[PDB]
Amino acid sequence: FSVDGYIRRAIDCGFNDLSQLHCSYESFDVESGVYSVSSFEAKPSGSVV
Amino acid sequence: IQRLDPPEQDAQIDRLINGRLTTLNAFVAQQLVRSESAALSAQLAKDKVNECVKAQSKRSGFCGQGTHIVSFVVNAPNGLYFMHVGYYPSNHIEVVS
Amino acid sequence: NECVKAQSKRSGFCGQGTHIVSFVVNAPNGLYFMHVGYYPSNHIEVVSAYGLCDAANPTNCIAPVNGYFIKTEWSYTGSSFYAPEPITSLNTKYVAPQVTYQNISTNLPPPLLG
Amino acid sequence: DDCMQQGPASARDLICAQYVAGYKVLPPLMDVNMEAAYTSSLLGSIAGVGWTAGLSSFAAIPFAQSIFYRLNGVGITQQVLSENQKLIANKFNQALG
Amino acid sequence: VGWTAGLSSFAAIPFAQSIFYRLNGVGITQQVLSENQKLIANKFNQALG
Amino acid sequence: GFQKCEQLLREYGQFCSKINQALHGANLRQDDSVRNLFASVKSSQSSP
Amino acid sequence: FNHPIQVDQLNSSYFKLSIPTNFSFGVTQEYIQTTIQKVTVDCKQYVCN
Ligand SMILES: *[C@@H]1O[C@H](CO)[C@@H](O[C@@H]2O[C@H](CO)[C@@H](O[C@@H]3O[C@H](CO)[C@@H](O)[C@H](O[C@H]4O[C@H](CO)[C@@H](O)[C@H](O)[C@@H]4O)[C@@H]3O)[C@H](O)[C@H]2NC(C)=O)[C@H](O)[C@H]1NC(C)=O
Ligand SMILES: *[C@@H]1O[C@H](CO)[C@@H](O)[C@H](O)[C@H]1NC(C)=O
Ligand SMILES: *[C@@H]1O[C@H](CO)[C@@H](O)[C@H](O)[C@H]1NC(C)=O
Repeated sequence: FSVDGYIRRAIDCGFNDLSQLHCSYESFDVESGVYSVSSFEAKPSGSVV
Repeated sequence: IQRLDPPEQDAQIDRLINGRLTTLNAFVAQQLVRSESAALSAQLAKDKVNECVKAQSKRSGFCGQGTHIVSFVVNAPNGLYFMHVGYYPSNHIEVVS
Repeated sequence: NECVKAQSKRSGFCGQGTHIVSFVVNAPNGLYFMHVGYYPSNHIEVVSAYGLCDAANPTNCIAPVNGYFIKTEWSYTGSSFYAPEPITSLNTKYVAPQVTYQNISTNLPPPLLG
Repeated sequence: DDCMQQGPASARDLICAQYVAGYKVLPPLMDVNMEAAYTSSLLGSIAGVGWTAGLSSFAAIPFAQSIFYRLNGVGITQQVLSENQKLIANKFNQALG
Repeated sequence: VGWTAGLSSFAAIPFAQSIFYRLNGVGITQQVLSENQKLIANKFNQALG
Repeated sequence: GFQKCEQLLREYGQFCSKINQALHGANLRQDDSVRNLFASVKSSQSSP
Repeated sequence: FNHPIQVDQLNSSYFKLSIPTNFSFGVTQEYIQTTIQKVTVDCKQYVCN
């Protein structure tokens, strides 16, 4: 949010792992490093009943 | 238990459980912090006995203040009480060397 | 730095006994120190001097260096192992005279034969 | 039993609380006489341990003799220590007394 | 490394030679170390073995 | 000592096992600390 | 209580020396932990699955 309140820039926090990093620090600029982020989930391919 | 039936009795007992579990976790966390601290401190005591008491130290400020001469040790309620005897100069004068 | 890269003179810092040499290997969550110390045994009691003075020349006195002057007349032994050897200029230092030094008048060691 | 036949010593008696609250204070690893034995044997070792090279031999020398070597070792000459032995002992005694 | 003054020079000397200096430095005389070099090495070896 | 409480306590897992083990370890730590400390104060040789 | 060797003081200008006649080498083993296992947690997955 700019001083005048408009949104000029944003991060989609679920787009990729880099985006998740920015969101977790609530910043567009984070320091260099190696960070753990949410795992890449396995998803169901079907169901058994 | 005497006042309430199970659906509400449960909720009330559960509040007491949460509070007591919290208390015990806090207690344990502190006993672990305090025992870790005491253990480090015990190693300091070990070093002082060897450096201070069983030897004359040449390390300024390690034992007592001033120049170390001799130290003694007695037991204390939760540890050791060190008695460091140092040499304290006074009435300094200036001379040319 | 104290143990492995140096011989330590700090009692109990490294291992027990007198430190000689230490080695290090890795361990699952850290280092494993291997401290080799000197452990004395079979101690005996002997009679020692604080120092020796020439009885004829009372201001000429010696003290042992890293050892003791022992009766056996007087001889020198290293501090960690009893093994009498002659008192020589290599195991003594000249010192100021003291009331506790012995006055020797016969078998004067070479540092006092002046 | 003390907490039953006499009861709590005062308000908030944390020793008697043990049997009520559900906690127990455990005894220390060594009794008092053993700890005293360790520091007593330590006292008797001071003069003869901090004396010369190596940690293997013991010089059973007077405490006073040890002090004078300790003072000489920090820069007080032997002529001074010899003239002042009674003065030094008195100052030491004042420091501990 | 544990041989003389300063941390800047390295004396590439035998381990055994180092041990004898270390023993001499704690109060065992050279006459003793010289007579007992094999005894000393054997005791050292027993300690590690 | 109330059984209803104990029944509800069980749903929090082995809570009490954790409390006891944590303190047991913490208590062993002092016995080890003391044993080590005194082993080092101990003299080899001493005068009476 | 394991008593230390008792060495008497003398009423004289001399002193008693309790000195070794024998020796051995021994090894004090010591372990120093320098690290702990490094762990990260996918907190969102842990809590909500
Ligand atoms: C080996 O020989 C030495 C040298 O003779 C001997 O040590 C000397 O012993 C005498 C006493 O036998 C000391 O002389 C005096 O002793 C009294 C004892 O109370 C002191 O009070 C005296 O001090 C006063 O006088 C001094 C004179 O200058 C003053 O300076 C001082 O401030 C006091 O006013 C005095 O010490 C003598 O000093 C010592 N010598 C040394 C170097 O200390 C030694 O005992 C003999 N060895 C053995 C085992 O017998
Ligand atoms: C022996 O010890 C007593 C203890 O008071 C002392 O007064 C006496 O002078 C001592 N004798 C010697 C030779 O030191
Ligand atoms: C030193 O102790 C060992 C222990 O067995 C013994 O075999 C050896 O003979 C001893 N040496 C002396 C000089 O007593």
